[PDB]
Order: sequence, then structure tokens, then C-alpha cells
Amino acid sequence: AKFLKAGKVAVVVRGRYAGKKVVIVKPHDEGSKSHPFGHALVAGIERYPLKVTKKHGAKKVAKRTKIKPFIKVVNYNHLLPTRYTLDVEAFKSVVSTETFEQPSQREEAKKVVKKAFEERHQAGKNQWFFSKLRF
Amino acid sequence: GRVIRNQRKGAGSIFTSHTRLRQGAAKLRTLDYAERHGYIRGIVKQIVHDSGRGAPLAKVVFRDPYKYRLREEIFIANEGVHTGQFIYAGKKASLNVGNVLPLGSVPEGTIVSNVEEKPGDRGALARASGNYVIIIGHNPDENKTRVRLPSGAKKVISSDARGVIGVIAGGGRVDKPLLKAGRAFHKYRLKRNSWPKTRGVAMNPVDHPHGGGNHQHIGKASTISRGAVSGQKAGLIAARRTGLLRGSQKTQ
Amino acid sequence: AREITDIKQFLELTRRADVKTATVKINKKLNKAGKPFRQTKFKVRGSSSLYTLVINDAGKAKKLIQSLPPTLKVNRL
Amino acid sequence: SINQKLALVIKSGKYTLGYKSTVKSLRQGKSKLIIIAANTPVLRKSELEYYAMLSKTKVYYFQGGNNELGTAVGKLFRVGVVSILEAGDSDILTTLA
Amino acid sequence: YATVSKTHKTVSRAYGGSRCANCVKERIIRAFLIEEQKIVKKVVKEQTEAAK
Amino acid sequence: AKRTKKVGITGKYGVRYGSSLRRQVKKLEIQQHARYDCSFCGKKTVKRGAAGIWTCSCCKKTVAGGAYTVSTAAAATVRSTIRRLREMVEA
RNA sequence: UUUACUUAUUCAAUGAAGCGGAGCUGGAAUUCAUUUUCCACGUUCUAGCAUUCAAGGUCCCAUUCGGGGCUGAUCCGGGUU
RNA sequence: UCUAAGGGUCGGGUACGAUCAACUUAGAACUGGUACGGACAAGGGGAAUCUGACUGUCUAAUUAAAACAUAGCAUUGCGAUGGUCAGAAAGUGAUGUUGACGCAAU
RNA sequence: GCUUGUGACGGCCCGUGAAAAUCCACAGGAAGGAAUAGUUUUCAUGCCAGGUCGUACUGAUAACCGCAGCAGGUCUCCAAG
RNA sequence: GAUGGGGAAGCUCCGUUUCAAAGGCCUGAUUUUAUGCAGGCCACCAUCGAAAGGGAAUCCGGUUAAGAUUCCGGAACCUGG
Ligand SMILES: [Mg+2]
Ligand SMILES: [Mg+2]
Ligand SMILES: [Mg+2]
Ligand SMILES: [Mg+2]
Ligand SMILES: [Mg+2]
Ligand SMILES: [Mg+2]
Ligand SMILES: [Mg+2]
Ligand SMILES: [Mg+2]
Ligand SMILES: [Mg+2]
Ligand SMILES: [Mg+2]
Ligand SMILES: [Mg+2]
Ligand SMILES: [Mg+2]
Ligand SMILES: [Mg+2]
Ligand SMILES: [Mg+2]
Ligand SMILES: [Mg+2]
Ligand SMILES: [Mg+2]
Ligand SMILES: [Mg+2]
Ligand SMILES: [Mg+2]
Ligand SMILES: [Mg+2]
Ligand SMILES: [Mg+2]
Ligand SMILES: [Mg+2]
Ligand SMILES: [Mg+2]
Ligand SMILES: [Mg+2]
Ligand SMILES: [Mg+2]
Ligand SMILES: [Mg+2]
Ligand SMILES: [Mg+2]
Ligand SMILES: [Mg+2]
Ligand SMILES: [Mg+2]
Ligand SMILES: [Mg+2]
Ligand SMILES: [Mg+2]
Ligand SMILES: [Mg+2]
Ligand SMILES: [Mg+2]
Ligand SMILES: [Mg+2]
Ligand SMILES: [Mg+2]
Ligand SMILES: [Mg+2]
Ligand SMILES: [Mg+2]
Ligand SMILES: [Mg+2]
Ligand SMILES: [Mg+2]
Ligand SMILES: [Mg+2]
Ligand SMILES: [Mg+2]
Ligand SMILES: [Mg+2]
Ligand SMILES: [Mg+2]
Ligand SMILES: [Mg+2]
Ligand SMILES: [Mg+2]
Ligand SMILES: [Zn+2]
Repeated sequence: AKFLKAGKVAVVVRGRYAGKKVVIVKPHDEGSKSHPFGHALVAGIERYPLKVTKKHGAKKVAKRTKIKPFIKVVNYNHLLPTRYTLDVEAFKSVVSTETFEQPSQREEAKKVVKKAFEERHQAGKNQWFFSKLRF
Repeated sequence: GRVIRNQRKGAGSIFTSHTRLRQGAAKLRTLDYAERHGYIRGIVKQIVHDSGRGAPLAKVVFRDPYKYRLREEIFIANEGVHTGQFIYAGKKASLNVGNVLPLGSVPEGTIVSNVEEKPGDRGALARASGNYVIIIGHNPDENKTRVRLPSGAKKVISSDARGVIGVIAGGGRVDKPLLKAGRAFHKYRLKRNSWPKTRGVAMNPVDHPHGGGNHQHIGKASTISRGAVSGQKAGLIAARRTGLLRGSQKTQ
Repeated sequence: AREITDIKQFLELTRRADVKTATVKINKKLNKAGKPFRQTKFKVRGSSSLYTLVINDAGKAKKLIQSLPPTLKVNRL
Repeated sequence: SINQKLALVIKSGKYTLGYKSTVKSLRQGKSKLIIIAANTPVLRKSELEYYAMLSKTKVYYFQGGNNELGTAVGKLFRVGVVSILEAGDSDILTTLA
Repeated sequence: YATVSKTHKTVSRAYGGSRCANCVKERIIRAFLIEEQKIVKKVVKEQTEAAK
Repeated sequence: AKRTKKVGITGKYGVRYGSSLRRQVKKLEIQQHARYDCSFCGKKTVKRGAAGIWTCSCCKKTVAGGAYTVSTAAAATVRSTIRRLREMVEA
């Protein structure tokens, strides 16, 4: 299918976020007035949770498991579509075209996705995704 | 009577090798655990020209089974191997050009380079651009393997002597006339001070056994005895025949 | 070594602690095509470099001059 | 032959040539079959292979180099991958392939 | 290069001032794919070891 | 305009060394300067430089080969045998 | 005299790293009582990544943050090979 | 003293015009006490014999050659516990960062 | 135009044409670090100090070597019409 | 070319990381006190050898009988703290 649909996981392949894993939340298959290319709106993980261990106690665990997100308008030709896939519904809304334009709105979206992304990492749910891709 | 030229060479003065530019010494990986129980993968990272050498070298890097670090080797590149190729070295390793394998684990007729005489000597036979050795049989009890070296000599070594599948790159180098003195000059310029060569027969008697006389001539049989003595031995040493080899050579 | 144009920023150099001396230079120059105009360069000797500020406009300069810190040590011309 | 089929397509169907644009086609799921030349590197191959499974698209490993694949599709240049979007009369889509 | 600020010695993607970006693109795909295939390799020959 | 009747690239040497030596060099020179097909991307862009080192303009792969030609009869037929012998140890 | 031994003597290799012996498990094997045995006993589409006594499991310190044992990684001989 | 040919740079709805800057080369007149690469600069040529193929080398200070070297050709030794060579000796050295498409000796 | 610097190319090789100090970067993520206030000196500005020996002239038909103010020899850079 | 060594009657010869028990960095542990020990590494093996090779950083104007990228004037830059 047109597999770049509403839940597909992909890896960024070009530019800062290169190497980082994402989730498409809304695809603009063909075109923008701007973005003259097939492009996706992804929220993804910029600074992954650091591996946690038995030794890790109390507050360090809390510390180690902080996630740092990001949100990107990104050309299809810079995503490696994955076989995997993650539920988008809690930040369906918060990641929009209108989200971009104005920083404040962008900062908020990341707050939201962050709350989302961190909750999700606790209790397994969507593993792999919260694990760095080494290269 | 003067010390003659071939005695002078041994004290190594002007006669030592011209070594400054060489890539390093080519030699198989040390025969460790990996290589003799299983196998181990590398990448040929670069195949590169060693000065005063017939054949290309091949820089080939591996992991260090015991420490987190890269350790690289210098291989004489067998013809056909290439940058980026994977190389496997070990008892249980596959039989392709480039890989290195104990002469036991390859069937008769296999063709291998840089093969060691004793296992772990990091490789001694067949290293010149062009040369190789063919395995011509095994004797499983007391694990030997018999080969035929470049010379034509057969010789029978341990089954654990590592060889490397293939022949040595840069072959046929010697079909091209040197054409002028300069090329020979530049050839030797990067090996050692052994060119050009004055004939013993153009020297005075101080200089050589061939020295002097009113015409140029050797004056006595130039086939010299094995049990000659330094200063005598020049000509055809221990020569067991002499003259134009008429008739097909090739050992039986 | 440094040319400056923010007339704000400038003033903040002149009151910048490490700044003992200053020096004004005056220049007859020509404007655009025909006429002349009186250029003035405002040089502040800081510790690690000399900041200079050109006021092409005559008026803009005269006013700027009385502004100079009473406790600064201007070299006139 | 397989060439013969392919040549049928090329004279009556719809197709795109080359890596960048058969990926456009794979994304769109427009591709019915993609044809892969021998010498084409494994990264490229494995990458297509992946885009291929994702779009649920069968894959044929042309047992020939990119030079001839170009000949196959009747083009005076080389091609390292073909994508079928519309098979003309040819049965490549529903034969041995 | 030690008399000159950090930004002058890098670009902002992973392996900034070190590998050629078109070369990181490559790292990534390969990384991803070889790792994915590992799973297939694991689970294909896992199948064997119940049917052989 | 046909420039030499036969000495070809060997013209630089002019009259020296003798027809026969020139004849031999001409062969391997033509061999060694020539531009070859690349196994890997399939563009004829493999040129020599340094004996036995053949490397490729685009796609940058260096292949170890014969001293004046990319592949060598011997090395081919060895390739050939190693095939043969390998297969004996898969089935 | 032959041919066998290894500790003298001799030769090589290595930041003396995995040797020799036994056991586990797979499995060919054909069972003439039941095992007599023989091999195996974590890596091969790809110019990626492989490091912090390791994560896991389990046991302690007296729970704070830190940290230790054991296992993961089977035994026995200290003949580096 | 004339003639001809060989260039730049600008606007044109989606055929040209305007100028700026160059020594090259050929052609034609006129002219002189037939001179003019006017000083400077600047190969003598040809036909053979002997001999070394060529370029290169040497007797500093009586020999530059036909002598040495060279490519090419041919022979010899050697698979490392080795060939050839060094040292009084040695837990010593040259070839050797080497392996017969090699090193050594003619 | 001449000198010289440099670039993108191209020719050649059985010749493919040094080393080390030193400097930077990236992969890694040990660890440390905030709201009643933390982290930051690879951004700017500001403070201090920087020892030791050589430094004259000649470099040649007179400062060097040839017994000498010897027609010899003795490494280089700049270069007008 | 010193060094554990190995030769040599001996002056000395050989070996240069070599059949050697070949060493120092980061900071924690101190709040008896200054540095014992708590980690963890690195096994790198002397040294001399370039006033043309490598290499942190300066320019202009003025100035002397004779010094100047060294003085003075101005304006910088590097290294360490
Ligand atoms: Mg040497
Ligand atoms: Mg000589
Ligand atoms: Mg000869
Ligand atoms: Mg001779
Ligand atoms: Mg000779
Ligand atoms: Mg003579
Ligand atoms: Mg004599
Ligand atoms: Mg005699
Ligand atoms: Mg004689
Ligand atoms: Mg004679
Ligand atoms: Mg930058
Ligand atoms: Mg990072
Ligand atoms: Mg050992
Ligand atoms: Mg004209
Ligand atoms: Mg004009
Ligand atoms: Mg006419
Ligand atoms: Mg005569
Ligand atoms: Mg001559
Ligand atoms: Mg000449
Ligand atoms: Mg003379
Ligand atoms: Mg004399
Ligand atoms: Mg002469
Ligand atoms: Mg003379
Ligand atoms: Mg002849
Ligand atoms: Mg001894
Ligand atoms: Mg010059
Ligand atoms: Mg080059
Ligand atoms: Mg850098
Ligand atoms: Mg810790
Ligand atoms: Mg700073
Ligand atoms: Mg001076
Ligand atoms: Mg003088
Ligand atoms: Mg004198
Ligand atoms: Mg004189
Ligand atoms: Mg000594
Ligand atoms: Mg020194
Ligand atoms: Mg120096
Ligand atoms: Mg210097
Ligand atoms: Mg001055
Ligand atoms: Mg003075
Ligand atoms: Mg002076
Ligand atoms: Mg000063
Ligand atoms: Mg100052
Ligand atoms: Mg500082
Ligand atoms: Zn290629």
C-alpha cells in the first residue's frame, strides 16, 4: 500500500535528526504551496532514554528515562519506511501544519509528545523505537 | 689481492636494502584462536603499491577478539581481490580467492599464495607477482600436505600451514622489456645498490679471478666448486651442467 | 581593528571600565558627486582593540561629542 | 524468454527506469513488479527488497548486468532497476514471475 | 584549529566534521537493513530447528 | 589522418632499441594504458597506475590485477578451478 | 643398528589468550543388552554498529546514594604455544 | 605608403544595429649607387671503409676511445635446518619491510 | 606580456614519489547539573606573565679555501626598457 | 647510541626492545595531615641526530657614525596561568 500512512515508523536519513527514529502523524502525499515535494509530518525522538539497569536506583532511573522529542516536516526521500508502527492518537492533533509557524506552538507540541513518548516507554509499549539505532 | 665485489656485499654498507618507502612487511594474521578453531572476517580496506615490490599489497583490517580496537594487516593482494571485499581467515573458512586457510582444509589442486613453511610463520612461499602454489595431495595421519612451489620443487609441509586462495596480483610484469638502462636504473634504485654490473673480465687481477690478461677471457673453467672459499666462488658455482638448455625442461 | 556603527553600542564602550583614552579625528571629504562634507571618526582605545566609529553627518557628531563621559580622556584631533 | 516478455511490456505498457523513480513508484504502490540487475549493489538491492515487501510487490532478479537490462528494455543506456506499473499484453505479472 | 570556535569544526548531523553525509545516509540504511535481516536470519533458521 | 603506419604509441622511442623490442612493448603498453569494463557498476572506467592495481573512476573500487592487463589468463583459469573445487564441497 | 620418548640442547610465535583431559548437550550410527563408539558441540547476500568487571537472574550489606559475591561463560592439570 | 581577412561587450514580441581594445598574416603600390637576418646573432655539405648499436661512464693533473656500462640473450646456485657474503667471537651481521615474476654468481 | 603563486585537468612509471612531534573532530556516554534557581568559559569583554644563546660586517678578481689583497675554486633568493 | 643481557685476556664488540620483575596519568580516599591508598586504565622502552625537512604567534612608519621584523611610535597576534 501507500505505506507512508498515518502510523508508520521511519528512520530519518538526512539532516540533524539523521539516524533518529520517527512516526508519521500526517502525510501530505502530493505537495505543498511551499514544500513542493512529497513530505511527511513526523514527531520523533531526538535524545533517547539511556539504558537502565538493576544498579540504577530511585532518581537516576527517573533521570535516565527522560526523553527529548522533536517534530519535523520532512521529505519522503529522507525517511526509511519501517516494517514497525506506533499509535499516534494522543498527539494526532498536536502535530499539525499549523503547529509549525510560530515557535510557541512548536514548543507546546513537543511538551505533549514528550509526555506521550515517556509514558509509552514505561511499560514496554512500542519497544525498539525507544532504542537508539547504532551506525 | 683486493677483496672482490661479491665479498664486499656481505658487510652491508652501500649494499643494504632501500627501505624508506616500503609499506611495511607483508604477513598473514598471527595464528591465534579464531584463525585455527573457526574463522574471522576482515575488510580489504585498500590495495596499495609497495615500493620495490613486484606485486600490490592489500591493507586488510580486523577486530581484536580480545580488546575493543581495530588491528590491520599487510597482505600481498591476490589477483582479483578488491577494496571492500570481505576476507575470511580460519580452519573452518570458505574456499574463495582471498581467504586464508590451512593447507589441510583445501582439496587437491587448490591454488594458494603467501603460504607458510611452518604453521604460524606468517607466510613464506610464493609471494612474487605472479607466483602461487598448488596443493598436490594430503596424508591425513601425521597431517602433511604436499605442494609444488614456483620453482617446480615439490615439498611437503604441515597441514596447518596457512595459505591464501588465489595467485598473486601484478603477474606478467616480466614480459615487458625494460628497454633502456634508465628503467633498470630506476628499478634497482628502489631495491638495492646492485646495478650496473661490471664484468669480472674487465677488471685487473687484484679485482677478480677473472681479472687481467691481454685479451678478455676467463682463463680457467668458470664452473666453481661448492667447497670453494670466499674470494674464489665466482662464475658458475656448483654447476652440475652448463650450456644452452636444449630440450623441454619441466620437472617430472 | 574594529569598526562600529551602533551609536548605542558605542556609548557603552566609552563607559566600559578598561577604557582610559579616546580620540576624535576630523576629515574633509567629498559627498556623492560635487560637494564636500565634514566626516568625523570616533576612536575608542579599548584594551585589546581600537574601536572606531564614523559619523559622516556633522550634526550627529557635534551632539555625540558633548555626550562623551566627563571622566573620559579625549584626544581632540 | 523473460527478455521477450519484458520486451512485450516495453512496447505496450507503462514503466519507469532507475533507482530514484521506482522508489516513487514503490511508495505509491504503483509498482506491479520490479526488475533488478545483477551487478546492482546489495545495499541498493536490500533497500529495494525492503520497500518491496512493504508495498507487497514481487521482485525479479534479472540474471544479467545493468548494461543488458538497458538492452532488455530497449534503451541505449544502462538501467539497474525497472518498474512495471502497467503490463501491456504481456504475462510477466502472472507467469513464472 | 584550536584558535577557532567549535562551530567551525563541525556540521550539525551525526558525524559532523568527520564523515561526508552522503556517506552517513549510507551508514544508516545499511545499519537498519543488516539489523533487520538479522531478525529474519534468526527466525528462519529458528524454523529449521523444529523442522529438519 | 593515419599518423604512423605501424609504430603506433611506440613512436616516442623513435628508431632506438630495435623493431622487435618496440613491438613487444607496444603490445603491453596498449594493454596497460587501455580503459576497462568495471565488474561492479559496469562502466568502462578501470585504468591502471602501479602494476597490478586496477581502479575505477566512478564507484571507486580498486582491483588487484595483472601487471599490464586487468585479468590474467592464469588468474582466470585459477578462478575457474576454485569454482570447480568449491562446489565439490557444497554438495 | 633401527624407532620410540622428552628433560638437555636447537628453531619459531605471542602485550606468553583460550592448551591437554573429562563432561554437557545435538546427531550420524546399529543397538545382538545398552552403549561399544565416530564426529560435530554460538559468526558468510551488504565498505554499518560491537568498549565502561555486561545486560539478565539470583545472593548479601541493612537500604540512599553506592557496592560486593555468584551465575551468565561446565569441570579438572597451573606444560604460554 | 596602401588593401584585405581574423575578436569583445550590451538591449530585441513569447535581419541587423552600437561601440571598446588588439599584433598577427597575406596581398598591392611607391622608393634607393640591387641594398635590406645590413651590427649583434647564426649548421658546411656529399659518397664510402673500419668500429661501437643508441643515450650514458672513466684514467682530477699527458690516453674520452674502438675501452666500461646498458637494454636484450644465455648459463649457474638456492624452498629458509637455505644460496651468496660479513665477523676474533657471539643470545652476531648483509640480502631481508625479502621468497624463485625472488635474491645471489658469471 | 614577464616573474611568480594557485587551481581544475591531463601525460608518465617493472620509478607511483619521507617520518615524527603536534592540533582538531567524531563514535561513545562515566558522570555532573535547575525554578526558587541551577549548568555553562570551544560566544564577547576583562587580568597577569612570556626565560636562555645567536643577532655587527664580508660572502668574494681583497674579509672563506688555494703559503697571498692569487685571472683558480666555493650552496642560494630578487631581477627594468 | 646508553640500558637487563651475550661475546671478548682485555682496551672493548654485539644487541635497541632485544629470551628483563623495565613505568606514570587521572583524580578519588584526607577534613589526626599531608599525601599514605581506594578504583581504573596506558604497556608506550632510553637518548642524540635538520640554523634548507616538520613547526603556536607581528606588521607598518620613524630612528643610528655603526643595531633593528629586536629600538621608538602605532596597531595586532600566540602560548600559559
Ligand atoms: Mg635496513
Ligand atoms: Mg653502483
Ligand atoms: Mg647482463
Ligand atoms: Mg656488465
Ligand atoms: Mg654481467
Ligand atoms: Mg682493464
Ligand atoms: Mg686473483
Ligand atoms: Mg682461479
Ligand atoms: Mg683473465
Ligand atoms: Mg671474451
Ligand atoms: Mg560549520
Ligand atoms: Mg550526541
Ligand atoms: Mg602463547
Ligand atoms: Mg579590421
Ligand atoms: Mg565590430
Ligand atoms: Mg598575383
Ligand atoms: Mg680502413
Ligand atoms: Mg658509443
Ligand atoms: Mg638528449
Ligand atoms: Mg687524463
Ligand atoms: Mg697516476
Ligand atoms: Mg667522449
Ligand atoms: Mg683528455
Ligand atoms: Mg643480438
Ligand atoms: Mg651465545
Ligand atoms: Mg624559478
Ligand atoms: Mg599519484
Ligand atoms: Mg580538523
Ligand atoms: Mg561509577
Ligand atoms: Mg573564550
Ligand atoms: Mg645584518
Ligand atoms: Mg669585499
Ligand atoms: Mg684566507
Ligand atoms: Mg682569486
Ligand atoms: Mg652499543
Ligand atoms: Mg633532537
Ligand atoms: Mg628546523
Ligand atoms: Mg625548518
Ligand atoms: Mg624600518
Ligand atoms: Mg642605537
Ligand atoms: Mg646594516
Ligand atoms: Mg613596539
Ligand atoms: Mg599598545
Ligand atoms: Mg588564554
Ligand atoms: Zn565501477
